[PDB]
This record gives sequence, C-alpha cells and structure tokens, in this order.
Amino acid sequence: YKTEHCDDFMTGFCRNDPGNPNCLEWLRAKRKPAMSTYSDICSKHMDARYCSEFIRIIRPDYFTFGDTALYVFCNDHKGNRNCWCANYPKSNSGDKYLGPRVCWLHECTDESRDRKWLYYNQDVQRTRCKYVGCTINVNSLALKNSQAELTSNCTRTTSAVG
Amino acid sequence: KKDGKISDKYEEGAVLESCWPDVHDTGKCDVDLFDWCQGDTFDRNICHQWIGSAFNRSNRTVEGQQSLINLYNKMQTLCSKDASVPICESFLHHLRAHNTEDSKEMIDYILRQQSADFKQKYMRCSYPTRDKLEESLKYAEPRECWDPECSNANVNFLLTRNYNNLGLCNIVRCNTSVNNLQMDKTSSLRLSCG
Amino acid sequence: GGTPALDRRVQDVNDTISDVKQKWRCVVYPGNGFVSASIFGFQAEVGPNNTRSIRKFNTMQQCIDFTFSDVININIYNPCVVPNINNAECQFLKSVL
Amino acid sequence: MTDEQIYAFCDANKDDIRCKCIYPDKSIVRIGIDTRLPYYCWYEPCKRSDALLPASLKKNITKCNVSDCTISLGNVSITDSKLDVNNVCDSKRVATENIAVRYLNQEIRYPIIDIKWLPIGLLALAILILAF
Amino acid sequence: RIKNTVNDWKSLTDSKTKLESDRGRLLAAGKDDIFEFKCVDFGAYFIAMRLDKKTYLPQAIRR
Amino acid sequence: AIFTDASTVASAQIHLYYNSNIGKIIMSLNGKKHTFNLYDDNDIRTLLPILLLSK
Repeated sequence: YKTEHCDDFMTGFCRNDPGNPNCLEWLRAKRKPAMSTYSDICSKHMDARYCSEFIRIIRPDYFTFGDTALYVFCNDHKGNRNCWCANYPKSNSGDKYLGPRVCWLHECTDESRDRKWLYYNQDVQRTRCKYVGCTINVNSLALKNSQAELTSNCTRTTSAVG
Repeated sequence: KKDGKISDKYEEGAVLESCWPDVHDTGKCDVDLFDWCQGDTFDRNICHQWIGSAFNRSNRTVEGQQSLINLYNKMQTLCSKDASVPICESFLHHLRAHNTEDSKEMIDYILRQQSADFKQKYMRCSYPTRDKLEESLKYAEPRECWDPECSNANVNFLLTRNYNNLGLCNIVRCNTSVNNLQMDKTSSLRLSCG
Repeated sequence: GGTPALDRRVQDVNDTISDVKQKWRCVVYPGNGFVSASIFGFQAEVGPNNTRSIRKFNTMQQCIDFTFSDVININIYNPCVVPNINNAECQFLKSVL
Repeated sequence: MTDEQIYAFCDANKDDIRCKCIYPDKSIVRIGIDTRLPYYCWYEPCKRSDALLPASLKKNITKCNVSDCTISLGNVSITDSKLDVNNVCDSKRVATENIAVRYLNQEIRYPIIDIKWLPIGLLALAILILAF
Repeated sequence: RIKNTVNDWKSLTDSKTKLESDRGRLLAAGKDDIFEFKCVDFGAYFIAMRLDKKTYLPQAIRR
Repeated sequence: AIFTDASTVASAQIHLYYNSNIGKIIMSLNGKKHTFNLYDDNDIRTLLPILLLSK
C-alpha cells in the first residue's frame, strides 16, 4: 500500500473487516481515502480497538478525521459513559469541558482513559493540567482475609478527627 | 457516468471518469468546497475534513501554495464578516489547533473584528464587565477560572489570552483509586479523601 | 486503647490554625497596656470615620478574656499595610511575631 | 440562594456579619495580599456557618488549606493481615492506630436440623420393631 | 433456605456496598448533577441511573 | 512478554479478567483496560501471544 492502486478495493474490503492487519496497514499509508474510510467506520464503531489504532495513527497530523468520527459517534450515543467528556450529558452544556476546560474534570484527563474519547483540542491540553490535592493510586490490591484502609486527609491542618 | 447519471457501480454503456489523486492537496477543491460549505449545503464531515487537511497541506507545487494562500485570505474575510457560521467556527477551531503565533494572531483579529451583538452574545468572557473586573482583583486565581461566563463560553470565541488563562487553573483533585482489586469473602477495603 | 474521645460539638479554634503566625496572641505593649497581635496585625476597634484604633487593655486578664471569647473580631489594624508608615509599631509587631 | 439576591442582601446592609465575607473592607484584602495569604482563607466571618457565599468565593475558599503530595503504590498484596495507608506528608499528624469498632448486629444461627430429617428419624424409631 | 443464602452472600454484599459507597463519595466530590437521572447506555439496553443522595450508590428506575 | 510493535517486545505485568458468560477478556496493562472478544479472530491473535508468553 505504498501506491494508490489498491485504494478503491480496500475502501470496501476494510468496511467489511476494519480490524484486519492489512486494512490497518493500508491506513498507515495515511492517504485521504484510508482516513476517510476509517472516519466513516469509527463514526459507528468508535468503541472498538481498531478505532483506538486509527486515532493513534491519524493524530496529530490528521486529527480532523478522528474528531469528526468522535462527534458523530457521541451525538448518536448520548448515553455512552465514554462520550461524557466530549458530549457532556447536561442538556444545555455539552461543550462544558471542551478545550482547556478538559482539565476541570479530572476523570477526563486520566492516564487510564483512552484518548480516542477526547477531541484533539482536549487532548493537547491534557498535559498542561495543574492539579493540587492528595491522590493515592494503587495499581492492584489482592487482599485475602485482610481488611484494608486507604485514607488521604489532604488538609495541612491537623483536623479534630474523632 | 451514463445517461447523465453518476454512479459508483459498473454497468455496460457506462463511461469512466477519474479525478486527480489527492485532488484536495492539489488545491483543486478549494473554490468548490469553499462556496459549497456555506449555507444549507454545509456538510459538517466533509467541510471539517477539508479545513483540517487544508491546515496540513503539502506544498509541493507553487499553484497549491497560491490556492492555499487565497483560501486563507477568503476565509479570513468571510469570518471577519461573521464568525457565528459553522464554517467559521470550524476555521477558528482549526486555527486554535494549529497553535502557531500567526494562527493565534488571526484568531484575535477575526474575534475582535466582530460586531457588538456578537461580542455581547458569544464573547462575554473576553469582555468582562466593570463589576467583574473590579471583583477579580479580590482573587489571585485568574478570572477565567471562576467566572460563570467562562464556564460555559464557546472556546472557539475566546481570545488567545483568555484561552491560555482558562488553561492555567489549579484544580483541587484528590482520589484514592485501586485500578485492580481482588477482594475475597472475608475482607474489606475503605477509601477516603478527608 | 485507641485515641481519646473527642467532642466536635465544642469548637476549638486551635485545631484549624496549623501555623503559629496566624494565631491571635496577647502581648505586652511598652507604650500602653497589652494588645492582641498576629501576622495579620493588631486587633483593633473601629473609629468614627471607618478608621482603626489598636485595642488597649490595662491588664493581661482583659486581653485574654476579649481575644478568646465567642465574639468575632472584624476590625483588624496592621501598621505595615494600610498606614504603610513602617514606624516603630511595624518593627514591634515583627519582633513580637 | 441566588447571586442576585445575595448582592441585594449584602448591599442593603454592607455591615451585616453574614454579608461581611462577600463585601470585606479594603483593609482586609490589602492585608491578605501583603501577607501573601488570601483573606477568605483566614477571615473569621468567612468561616461562619450562616455566612452566605457565592459560587466564586466558595470555589476560591476550597483552594485554601490543601496539600500536594501523591502516593503511588504498586501491586500490593496482603493476606491474613491489616493495611492502613495515611497520606501524612509530615503534616504534624500524630501516628494513630485507633481501632474502629462497630456494632456487629450479628444474627445467631440456631441448631435446627433440616426438617427433611423428620421422615428418616421416624424410620430410625421404626427399626425398634426389629428388636421386639 | 434463608440461612444458607445469608451465609453465602450477606458479608460479600455488605463489604462491596461499603466499598462502592466510598467510591461514589469520591466520585461525587465536586459534581452537582451526579444525583439526577441520566439514561446510561449499557450496550444492549438503556438504564435510567443516578447516584443515590444518601448512600452514594448507583440507583436506577425500577420496573 | 508483550509486543508493543512488530519488532519490539517488553516484559510487562498484567492483570486479566475473564467473563465466560459473555466471552470477553479484559487485560489491565500499564493502567489501561483492553477488552478482547473471544469470538473475534484479530482479538484472539492479539491476546494469545500475551497469554502464552506469560509465566
């Protein structure tokens, strides 16, 4: 797929099966037919792995195809919990967390969250977020017949905790 | 094409018609998509992808460069005329995404070239009232961080300084999270942030 | 075992203030009596024309009674901010603090 | 209540104790600026329970008295033990091992054999007829 | 019948419910509309969920 | 041994949740969850090297 000869056939062959390694390699060529075909594919199946690879491939040079796909998917799937950063469920405020405001909801700017769910303008501001507070992260906790407690009293003052 | 009709399928009597590979990159789609993306014929996907690809255009040919310069001039004129239209909202969004100094200057030019009604309807954050400005000095954190106007404003209509200040906010976040948990019958787990 | 029983229903101001500098303290004023002081200045009473005059206590008893009662001090005079005269009062406040 | 009614209440009586945090004297804010500590973090009327505060003032007050230190544990695995993580980053917090007791509202199971045993038990008694 | 099920499930359910009340208290910190009903898409169906205002646990419109 | 590319391999610690009622395996790797459908050929071809190269 270094030349535009297989573009016409692969346009349909990859709608048939988008997760194909050959279709993904066709998309790595980063030509307009491939990116538009996958923008159409992912505007319906943005919750599939090949859409993660698609968003990885296009950004940052051709983020527009992924942004249009995300817009379509998250206006169709209003109830998907993964579209609540790009399309906030509040009726009059869907653009609540667009742009640098993505940092104002710390579950959107997360390392456990796939960045196909954020617009590119949200994704580029995810590295400028300024956070103050006391966060505890545990990668895993396998506890058997053992009670555990994870408390983070963030105040500098020594509270009157009873 | 056959019988004056365009199709994607082949049948006997049809006539093939092919157009240039990466026809958009060559700048041959600039005029047609420019006067096709305004009005009831605006297709969000194709118009947005045309703008986005225009901002990342290969400059192999001089004619393509001239077409891109003409396209930016035409879009700047149209959006200085009125920036509420979907195509100018797309233009401002992609100018912001470009993140160069020239694109930021262009955003400021278009936004401050608007009319009074647009400024009062969409750019209340960029033009705070006297009361808000006087009450802003009482705080140390930027006005855009706590201003109710800037908490639901359209980000495309924020001036560059207000956009950056909206970025520079300290957000109080604490969380006690366990990514993976294997808790059996006789055991418990507790989480808190004060 | 464990920890002593604590009654939140009785408010202790010293629990919230984790910095010594910010606590209101009755200290000896060589000029006249005893005065309240902190990093925020001296506790003061409002004058006629919305001014501030440092409260003067003839004994430590009255200062301790006034500072730590349930009354709220809303009138604070700092000789290093509003007057900005930086006289011996400011240096005295610095030395006390 | 709403911000407009808040402003009306606080400018009708600018000397109200409740409406003192919202409209403080310029002396207080100037002292806070000089000390490099925001006035609403330490001003006593701002701490009053009945003191009304708008959205901006409360969301600025929330910034006061917050520490910035992060614990990132790995793959923790504990068995037949007890764990307790406290994010005390040398903040004058005494080491507390207070055991949290609760009211165990235990239901005692009773020694009731499944009454499906009642026929079988009868058969047991029946075999006494073999000893006759 | 009741005793066997109680022994099987009561302690698991109580510990898990306390943990998810903790998680929902952590999650609801700051959010204002987390206690109103939203239609959540679970792939094959929709559920009208919210966060319970008292126990901070997921709540759904019952049938 | 997880292959992050065609010719790159790294030793990684992963967690796996299997739900056999619906036929899906969720792998937590580097703090992120990847869901593999056990009825998908490509998901099978991606997950099987991870499972088999485990120890």
